[PDB]
Amino acid sequence: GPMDYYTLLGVDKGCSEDDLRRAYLKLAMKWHPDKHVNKGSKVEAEEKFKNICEAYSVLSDNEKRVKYDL
Repeated sequence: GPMDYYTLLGVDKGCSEDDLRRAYLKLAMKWHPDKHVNKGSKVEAEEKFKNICEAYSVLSDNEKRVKYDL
């Protein structure tokens, strides 16, 4: 299973959908492929960006979020 999605995004389990979006934008920008494409951090960032997008894709969906919380 995944490392916890909330912790990855730096949010608490009871945060709002807008909190999730703000955290996603901040962290996705940190690891954005357009920043890392010519650096040795390309691989690190690819993995982190992927996991950030996965965390947001689950937690931003009301039903998938409640299922994750079970």
